[PDB]
Amino acid sequence: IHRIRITLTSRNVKSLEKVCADLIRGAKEKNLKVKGPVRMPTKTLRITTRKTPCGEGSKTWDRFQMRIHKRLIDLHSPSEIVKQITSISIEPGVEVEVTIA
Amino acid sequence: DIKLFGKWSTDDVQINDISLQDYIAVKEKYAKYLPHSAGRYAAKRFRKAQCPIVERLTNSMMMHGRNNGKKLMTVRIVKHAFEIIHLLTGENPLQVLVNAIINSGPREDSTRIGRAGTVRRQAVDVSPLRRVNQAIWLLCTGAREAAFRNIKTIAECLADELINAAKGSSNSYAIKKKDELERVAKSNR
Amino acid sequence: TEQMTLRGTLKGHNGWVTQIATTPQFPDMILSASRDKTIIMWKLTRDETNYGIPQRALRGHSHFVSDVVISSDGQFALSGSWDGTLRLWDLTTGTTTRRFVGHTKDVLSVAFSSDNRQIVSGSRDKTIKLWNTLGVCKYTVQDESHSEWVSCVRFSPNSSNPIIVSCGWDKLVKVWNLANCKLKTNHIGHTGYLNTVTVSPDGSLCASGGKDGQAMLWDLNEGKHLYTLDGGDIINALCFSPNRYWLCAATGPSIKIWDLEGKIIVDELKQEVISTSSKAEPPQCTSLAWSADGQTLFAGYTDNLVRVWQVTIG
Amino acid sequence: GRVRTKTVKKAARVIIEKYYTRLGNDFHTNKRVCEEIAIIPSKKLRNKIAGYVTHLMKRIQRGPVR
Amino acid sequence: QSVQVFGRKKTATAVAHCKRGNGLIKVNGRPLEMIEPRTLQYKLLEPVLLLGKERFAGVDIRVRVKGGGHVAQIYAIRQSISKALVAYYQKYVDEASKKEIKDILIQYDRTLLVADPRRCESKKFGGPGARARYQKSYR
Amino acid sequence: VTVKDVNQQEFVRALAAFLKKSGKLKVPEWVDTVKLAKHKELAPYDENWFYTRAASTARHLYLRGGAGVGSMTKIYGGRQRNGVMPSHFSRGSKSVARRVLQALEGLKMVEKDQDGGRKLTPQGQRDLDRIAGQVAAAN
Amino acid sequence: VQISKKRKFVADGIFKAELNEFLTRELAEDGYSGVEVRVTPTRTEIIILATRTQNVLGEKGRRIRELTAVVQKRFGFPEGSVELYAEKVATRGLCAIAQAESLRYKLLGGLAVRRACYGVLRFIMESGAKGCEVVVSGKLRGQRAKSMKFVDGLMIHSGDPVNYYVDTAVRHVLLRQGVLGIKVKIMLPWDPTGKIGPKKPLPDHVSIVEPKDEILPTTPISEQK
RNA sequence: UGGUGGAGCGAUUUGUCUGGUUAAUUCCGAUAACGAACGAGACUCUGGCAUGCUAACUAGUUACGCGACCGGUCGGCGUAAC
Repeated sequence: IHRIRITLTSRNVKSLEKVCADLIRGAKEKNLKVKGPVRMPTKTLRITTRKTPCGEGSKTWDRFQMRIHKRLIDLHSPSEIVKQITSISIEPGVEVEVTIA
Repeated sequence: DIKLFGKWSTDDVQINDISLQDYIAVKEKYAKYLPHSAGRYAAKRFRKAQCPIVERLTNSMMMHGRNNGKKLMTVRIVKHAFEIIHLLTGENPLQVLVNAIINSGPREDSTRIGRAGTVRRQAVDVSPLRRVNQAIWLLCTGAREAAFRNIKTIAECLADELINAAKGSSNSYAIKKKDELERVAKSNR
Repeated sequence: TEQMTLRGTLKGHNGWVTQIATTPQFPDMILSASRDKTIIMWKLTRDETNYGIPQRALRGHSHFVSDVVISSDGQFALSGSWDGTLRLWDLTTGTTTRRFVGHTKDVLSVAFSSDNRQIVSGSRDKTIKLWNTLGVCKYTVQDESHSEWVSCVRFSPNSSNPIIVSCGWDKLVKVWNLANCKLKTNHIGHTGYLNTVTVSPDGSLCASGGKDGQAMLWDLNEGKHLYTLDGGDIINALCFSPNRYWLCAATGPSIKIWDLEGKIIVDELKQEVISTSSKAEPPQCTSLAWSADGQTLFAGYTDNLVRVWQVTIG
Repeated sequence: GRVRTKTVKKAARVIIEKYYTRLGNDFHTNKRVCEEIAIIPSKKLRNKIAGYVTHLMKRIQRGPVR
Repeated sequence: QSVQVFGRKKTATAVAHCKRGNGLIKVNGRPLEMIEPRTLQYKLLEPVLLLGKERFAGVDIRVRVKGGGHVAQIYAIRQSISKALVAYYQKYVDEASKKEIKDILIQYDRTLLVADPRRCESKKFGGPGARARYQKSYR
Repeated sequence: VTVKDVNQQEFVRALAAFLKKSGKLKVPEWVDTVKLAKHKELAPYDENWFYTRAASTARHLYLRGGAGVGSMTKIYGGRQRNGVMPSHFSRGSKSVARRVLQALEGLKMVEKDQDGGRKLTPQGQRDLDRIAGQVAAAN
Repeated sequence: VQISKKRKFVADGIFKAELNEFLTRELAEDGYSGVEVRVTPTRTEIIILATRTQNVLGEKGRRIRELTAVVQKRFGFPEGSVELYAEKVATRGLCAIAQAESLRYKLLGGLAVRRACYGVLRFIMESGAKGCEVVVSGKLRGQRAKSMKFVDGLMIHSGDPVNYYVDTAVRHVLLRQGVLGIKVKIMLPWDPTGKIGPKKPLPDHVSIVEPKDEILPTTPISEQK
């Protein structure tokens, strides 16, 4: 029951905000002590490569960005309740990692 | 009251010609403690007219490749120069600066109308802003150039240049170039 | 005999003066809201050089603060803003005491109960919100509340059955009961969206005005039409004189002061002597407030100026 | 320079001749009613329409717009 | 009893904490006169000379500076001090006194209250800087 | 009066003079010969540089705690000029920083931290704050 | 030991990409439209969207549990952690890839380029697309490379909307003379609140609700409740 | 750049324009054309503002306690309002 934390990590913002909000309101209605979403610095993966395969042109470059948005929600609740509240909330395009102490 | 480097007053300074009276800023409402303002005075047209003339001097001082963004050093060059000026002549340096810019500004320039290779120029009038621009540019190039490879420093070279320029001495680079530009306008007409 | 004269013009706010609020307790203190997201408290020095001086400015209401009102004691203040939240201010120090966070869209009007224990607030939500003192939402009415926006909501100050009045942009002036929240009257006279509804100082007459520019008088005791007062342009504000027994509305560039036994033109307030900005449209009068003693009128204009109109008796 | 495109013009016009009685002279009221009136794609587009609606509502009193 | 505001230039940020006291002036625990770029010492003395020490009498301000470069920090701290004073003379004094301060500060230099918004522009491929391009050789 | 209240240039010269006068600072055998970094072209001009470096090191360790040999090597770094190759940031000498910290440990002015770094001792804080006292007194 | 979030999200990207490339080269003949992968620590499910599922399953669901044994043997996750599901495509007309594959396998049937491409246009416009663009390039006739573009309805080229309003497919057809390039571009319908097409409208579109005819009252009357 | 209409046996042309106006075939207004479609614009990402909102021992401040050194300095440590 002690200090389970839940790390929600995704590339989409909307889906991550929706699922995390659902976990929070799902926990709040049960009268459980919850520490709110801790938004960490957004990880931006940059790749800059030549457009051309051959290498004859005006030396143009692509700029490929990949965004990683990470949220932490913390609970002071029993593991039995934590298991089912973590079980019910599934979404394609979010990764959830639960840790205790 | 407000005094330049907290030791030079801006009330005892006096403008000669009415033409430049609204194109040399140094006066009651433009009185600043340091040249260094970091304003947006080159944002649009006729905004640099409201730039303090001391700031225009120290900005046009950091010109050549090695000193492009080395303002903090031009401010102390101008500070030392102003002290040298006061020691040599006796009176307010800001008056000497204004006198130098008043004298140094070319009144009639020559414009290119024709083809390239051949020289054919029409003599035309110079705007009060362009007079101030060329005056500052000529003073700095004279200072710079004069002290490039010899022992006297930039500070006392700038002082010497402004002493000569203010009292219209033939030795000043700025006076020689003005004289030549007006003589070329006189040659065309 | 009794004509209005411009005594001075307080200049503080930097935007449209949306609402002015006064109290009988403090006669040297008025509280005016504006479109610079600021509510300024005035010290009425009544000097020759200027009538008032900016004293304290409440800040933090993000978007335009539309309505402002203060309690019976000169200690609290309530406001409703376009950010969609109400703020209850501590007037002494000038800090927010409580935040009501319920509405969705822009809050247009708020009202303070006579006993100072109940709050009613109208928005663009198509709903009225009943808040209590501590600040939790009590009752959100959605039983055909309004088809369009709710422009003005007010209380009826009397010892009789306490009732609230609510006009909207659906042409309806609707009357609710607190603790019951059912309709007694839905009045249908106007032809145009409504801006203001004001109750009498006694608490017997209701005055509704808007785009139509024809102020219509009802009676709360029966629920029937009495008069149709024919105004000029759009009515921005109605207010009853607490002593003189007059009705003062707001035409766009002028303020009309009228008698209720004569039904005649008593006065016309227009301040335009210079013709420098005569090519442009005149500056609109938005807010109307009365002084403590009911001898003076406070007019809020869209040119960022609050004017005082002193009744010069002979 | 900045010229209002056929999109904001067309939209603004049909808004006037549908909800003339709803609109007035103030930009912010027209901006707020334009949200409720039309399903509009973005804030900028709504601001530009609200602005040109304001501009038309000025000159409608001056004379009859074609 | 106290207020806390930030002055910002480029990526420099200087947060001034203003409380009541004996006219104390400290930035990162150091006096103004002991700040490293002494050439621009007057730029820090701008707000205190313009208003006069008498206004600072009943005010202790503690400034902390982070990010940016030397001169940017100087513009952040000198902005922060003035914004802190006007914020304090807004909250715990009449608005008239705040106006009497504001008008003087704005009339001298608008930079003291309003932040310079421009930032270091993004660099593009095909050149060394944001505008400049590499040398283009014909034959 | 505190180290932060005085000028940080004069303070080092005063503390260096104190460290010389004490006459119990273990100077290495190679002070006359060795440079002070990878990127310096000549040996330092002043004969008593070890005392000024020791003084500087103590002052740095006063201003923030938990400073190792690597940090001290990062403090006294500068611009390596590589002839025709462009100039890059080069770090200081590790030995000089280590011998200075060893020599100051010798005075019981600095001691090792449980966390891993080196902090100034209350004896050190006394000496440094005293030196600041008379440096302030000399104006 | 576990890998970083950055490397993990990349790894999932390559997994998706390689799986797609494998599935395309396997189920091209059965009009493989797309794939959807949902991952659960209990067991990860792979969902294949193809034109004719009856075929991709195989004789009594034989081929599906060849494909299952492949991905299990290859990627190295444990057996009983994957079930390859084959769901039917909602509308095969508004899938660029499906139409591109159909055009490729009817061209391999030895049909004229004009009739084949027009057949695909007619079907895509019949299915209910906003507009279609079919391009075929290479040795169409003779020894010189040529290109034939065929367009119908509305087709947008610039801005963000292109990303989520038009879907494209690029396919290589092997002929005896050489190789032909098929480019199929389909603009979808508004489809509010649906799976067919995008939810948000185009950002240059302004929809205005019709006013209700309000009867203006002349005589004042007050209805009592 | 089509559709239908107009002008030429025809290739073709008009629409797609005299004149103002815009960064813009961008608009206004003329009008044998009228209705449209792509590009432009809209759009998406990024900079600049919020002492308003939701939050935070993997971010900090303010206050208090204890300590080190002379009411002051601390990126010396531990709790509470945010």
